[PDB]
Amino acid sequence: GVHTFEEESTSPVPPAKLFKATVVDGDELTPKLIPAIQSIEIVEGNGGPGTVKKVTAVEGKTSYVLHKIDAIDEATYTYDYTISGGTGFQEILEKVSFKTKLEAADGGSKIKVSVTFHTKGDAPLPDEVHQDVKQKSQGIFKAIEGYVLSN
Ligand SMILES: O=S(=O)(O)c1cccc2cccc(Nc3ccccc3)c12
Ligand SMILES: O=S(=O)(O)c1cccc2cccc(Nc3ccccc3)c12
Ligand SMILES: O=S(=O)(O)c1cccc2cccc(Nc3ccccc3)c12
Ligand SMILES: O=S(=O)(O)c1cccc2cccc(Nc3ccccc3)c12
Ligand SMILES: O=S(=O)(O)c1cccc2cccc(Nc3ccccc3)c12
Ligand SMILES: O=S(=O)(O)c1cccc2cccc(Nc3ccccc3)c12
Repeated sequence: GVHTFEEESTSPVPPAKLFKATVVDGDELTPKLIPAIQSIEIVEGNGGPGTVKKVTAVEGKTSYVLHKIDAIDEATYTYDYTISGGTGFQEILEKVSFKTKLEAADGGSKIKVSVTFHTKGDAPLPDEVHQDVKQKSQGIFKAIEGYVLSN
């Protein structure tokens, strides 16, 4: 099954600053801010498209998922990535593809996302899986946003 969700939100942080923290410095900041995330390790690449990362978390059980950069562009505040594989990843998911873009709005940012869940089999995406992936996505982003506001 393919399950696509599009949403907009806002931040009081302007986009160059918010993009730098969430995307350019996201690999170093995320484990500093989210206690459960132990490490973000680059498996392949340079931080450009095609870069593969291993994200390790404690959910006392340690597990991991893999991220791939699909697109990244500082001038357009664009970051598209796919989460797939690993011991930490929901059994029912093949992958989740994220497309994220910021734009300047009202001294802060507008945030535009598209999230595509790919499930095994032909059943609806379970509400619990949608809720869990949205809560993790929001939690990381909002923890980084709070850190920027506190600096
Ligand atoms: O971490 S390891 O235990 O080898 C490992 C264990 C299990 C699955 C892995 C998948 C991709 C990369 C790894 N290692 C990796 C390679 C380069 C940098 C960081 C991690 C994986
Ligand atoms: O070999 S590694 O260098 O970690 C490695 C390097 C690059 C990519 C990898 C992907 C999956 C597993 C690995 N390692 C692995 C870990 C434990 C058992 C078997 C393989 C990967
Ligand atoms: O990769 S993260 O950026 O943390 C992440 C970000 C956004 C959504 C995620 C959904 C499932 C698992 C993740 N990580 C995870 C990693 C290791 C173990 C268990 C879950 C998600
Ligand atoms: O088969 S999965 O269940 O995803 C899986 C489960 C557990 C550990 C995995 C480690 C590396 C790649 C996988 N799959 C993969 C292969 C290519 C791209 C992305 C992920 C792993
Ligand atoms: O939740 S939102 O406010 O759109 C959101 C806010 C801020 C950052 C986000 C990053 C990735 C995905 C989101 N949304 C999303 C939508 C559906 C499923 C999973 C994540 C993000
Ligand atoms: O700390 S846990 O939730 O265990 C966690 C476990 C594994 C992976 C996680 C990835 C992102 C955010 C988390 N925490 C989080 C914190 C507050 C709100 C939303 C998500 C992750």
